[PDB]
Amino acid sequence: HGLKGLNSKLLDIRSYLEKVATGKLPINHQIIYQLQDVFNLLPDVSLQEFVKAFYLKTNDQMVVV
Amino acid sequence: TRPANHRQLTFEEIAKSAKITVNEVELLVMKALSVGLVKGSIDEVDKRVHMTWVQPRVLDLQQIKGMKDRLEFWCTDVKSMEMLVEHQAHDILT
Amino acid sequence: DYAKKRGWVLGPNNYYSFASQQQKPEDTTIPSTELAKQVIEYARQLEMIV
Repeated sequence: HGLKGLNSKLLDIRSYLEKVATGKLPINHQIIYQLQDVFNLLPDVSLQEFVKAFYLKTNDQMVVV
Repeated sequence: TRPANHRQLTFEEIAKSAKITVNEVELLVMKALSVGLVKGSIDEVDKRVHMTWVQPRVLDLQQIKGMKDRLEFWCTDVKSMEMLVEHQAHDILT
Repeated sequence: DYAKKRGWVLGPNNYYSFASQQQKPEDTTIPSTELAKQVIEYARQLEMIV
C-alpha cells in the first residue's frame, strides 16, 4: 500500500510538472525550487561505507532469524 | 553545476574559478558557512571542501525537462519493484 | 624464442613492458533484490499451511 501511494503521488507530481512544462499554465516560481531540494536528497546506494554498514546489520538480523 | 556525483570540490578549482589566492580560500567558504546558503565542511589534510547542501535557485525550461526525465526515471522503478513484491508473494499478502 | 613468446619481453639489459596486475572493482549491493527473494521465501515457508 505504501508503494502504491508513493507511485500515485509521484504520478500526480509528474502530471503537474509536465503540464506546466509544456507551454500550458504559468511557471510557478516557487515549488520548482522547493522540489529542487528533494533531488538533493536520495543518497548514493553505491557508497562504500553505506554498503559496509548495511551488510554488518543484515548479518546481525540473520543471526536472530 | 556538478550533479552530486562528485560534489566535493578541490581548492585548486576554487582558487582558479574565483581568482583568489591559495591561503585565502577557507575563510571565504567560512563566509558562505557564515550566512547559510552553503552547508558543507572542510577537510584540511587533503584540502578538499565536502559538500552536503546548496540553497535552491531559479530554473528554466530545459532544466525542467531534465528534472521531469529524472523524475520519470524514479517513477518507473517504484512500479517495477512493486511487481517484485506482488509477484513473488501471492498467498501471504492475499 | 623467449623474447617473442608473450608479455614481459626481454633483451636490452632489463626485462620490461607488459605489466600484469588487477584493479578489483566492486559494488556488492547488487544481489539485494536477490536478498528480497530469499527473505520472501522465508515468509513463504512460514505461511503455507502444512
